[PDB]
Amino acid sequence: QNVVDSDTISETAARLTGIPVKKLSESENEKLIHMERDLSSEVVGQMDAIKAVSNAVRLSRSGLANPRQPASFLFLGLSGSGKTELAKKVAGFLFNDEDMMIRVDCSELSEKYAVSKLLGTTAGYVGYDEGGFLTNQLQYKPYS
Amino acid sequence: VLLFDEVEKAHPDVLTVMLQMLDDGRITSGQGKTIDCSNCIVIMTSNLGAEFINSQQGSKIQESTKNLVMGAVRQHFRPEFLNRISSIVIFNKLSRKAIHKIVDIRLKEIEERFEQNDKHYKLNLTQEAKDFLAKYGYSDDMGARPLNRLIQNEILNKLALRILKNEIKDKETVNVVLEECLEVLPNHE
Ligand SMILES: Nc1ncnc2c1ncn2[C@@H]1O[C@H](COP(=O)(O)OP(=O)(O)OP(O)(O)=S)[C@@H](O)[C@H]1O
Repeated sequence: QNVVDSDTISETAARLTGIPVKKLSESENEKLIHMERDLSSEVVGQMDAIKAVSNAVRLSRSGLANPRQPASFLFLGLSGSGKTELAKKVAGFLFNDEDMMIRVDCSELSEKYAVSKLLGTTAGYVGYDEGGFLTNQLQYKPYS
Repeated sequence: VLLFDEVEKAHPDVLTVMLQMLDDGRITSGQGKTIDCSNCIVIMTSNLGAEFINSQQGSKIQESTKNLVMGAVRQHFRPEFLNRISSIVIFNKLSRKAIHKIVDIRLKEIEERFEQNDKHYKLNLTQEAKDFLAKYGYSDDMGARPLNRLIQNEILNKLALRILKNEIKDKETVNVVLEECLEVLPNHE
């Protein structure tokens, strides 16, 4: 036997670090197709959004998407239209669990605290435990 | 149970924060810890509808008045806030009949505040005082509140003096004045 660039290393790294796109999965039906269907099954209307996400996500497959840019969306629209429900359903698909989404409490922001609660502070300041919402999660969840 | 007294005065910025609290309970601490308070009850209060409750359109608030109040609410809070409210409730105007029932209750509370048995009413005048108080407190402009003032000003202030003057040991009585006053039981004893 041997170490295969793809089937062994790409997959090994993914098992170690996460990153589903490097698992070079055998099916974009049971990963992308079902995504559109199931997101559509639960989120009615906003089909346009579902496809926008699914396609942005599609581009990350095999690492095709830009190495320096997260899939990124801005959801505008009528409240009650699923602006955050879709996001949960996306996590619901991605991690097979809606609760794996990292919610960032942007509702509470002031330029004097707004960054610090996400990224924490430097030495010499009361409490280090940096990273409340972003650093502490992203360090452990590369494709959250 | 959380209670936010006079939410209309809260700056919209904090209400923005309340949006998390009010949906999924994901209110988080300053340090990034999630509280998870979905098991709680949240009650907020305001006076935004006062301009329409003051329309005096019935006891049970009538239609139109309720809608104008909703208008005031919509013109005050952002829709996203209002959308996270399980129920928006408009209180009723406290009618004379309500006032009579209220008087019964408030008088009972006075007895419940009586830590010692030298502060005790038999009261009497359960129709006369009840009627007096009910008429005098029947003012839309203050809801049930002036009753607290009526009781204090017509009954308790006088009681305080009677106590200071040792004109009462226990089991007090209110008498009708053409106004109200108290019975002298012992007299400077
Ligand atoms: N298209 C939809 N299909 C099925 N259920 C929906 C849909 N849109 C909304 N809902 C339901 O209504 C709510 C939508 O939630 P949200 O996406 O937060 O609404 P919202 O627009 O995010 O509210 P904000 O203030 O903009 S986050 C969810 O609790 C869903 O149950």
